[PDB]
Amino acid sequence: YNLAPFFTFKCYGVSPTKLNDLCFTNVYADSFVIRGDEVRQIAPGQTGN
Amino acid sequence: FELLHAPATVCGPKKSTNLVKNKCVNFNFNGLKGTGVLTESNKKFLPF
Amino acid sequence: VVNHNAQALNTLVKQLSSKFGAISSVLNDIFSRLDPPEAEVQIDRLITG
Amino acid sequence: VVNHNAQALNTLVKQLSSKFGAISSVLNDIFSRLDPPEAEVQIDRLITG
Repeated sequence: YNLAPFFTFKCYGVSPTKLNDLCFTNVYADSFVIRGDEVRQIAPGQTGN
Repeated sequence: FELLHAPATVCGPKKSTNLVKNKCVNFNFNGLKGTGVLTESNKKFLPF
Repeated sequence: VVNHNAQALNTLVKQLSSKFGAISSVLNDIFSRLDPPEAEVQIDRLITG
Repeated sequence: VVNHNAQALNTLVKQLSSKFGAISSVLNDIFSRLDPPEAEVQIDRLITG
């Protein structure tokens, strides 16, 4: 929550607040850099290059 | 991440209280929340 | 007649495994994973089913 | 008696042309015209109807 002024933190299947209360079997962090307009493309079932 | 219950390598910063048995309590086991009585079980679970 | 009762009860019990379009068939999991607006849509599905 | 049976089946058939609050009564149209997460809600609405 201290990462950048206006970070977009979008959770599917969970809540942003509830992550601290949960146990996760297998966790993977996938890091990349894209254009801002292409950020919305990073979501389940979206269309884009 | 997978929330399907299994051995959980990654967990949130939650302090674990003592384990009380044979009494009606609320319980939170690795994110599994419920209400009931925990008793020593004779079930022959596999170690995994 | 006895059978027609028992099966029915078993069916009822088995219908507790249906997600009914929710993320989970467990109410506690839905409440623990989601904030109140999203949980309401899922608990509504489960309760209606 | 025959009429009742014959009529009831038609009702069932006619209930295949009901949106039940969704955008369309055709599943493929809903899948094509909506995002898969958004489409699944309408599809489950049709399924429960």
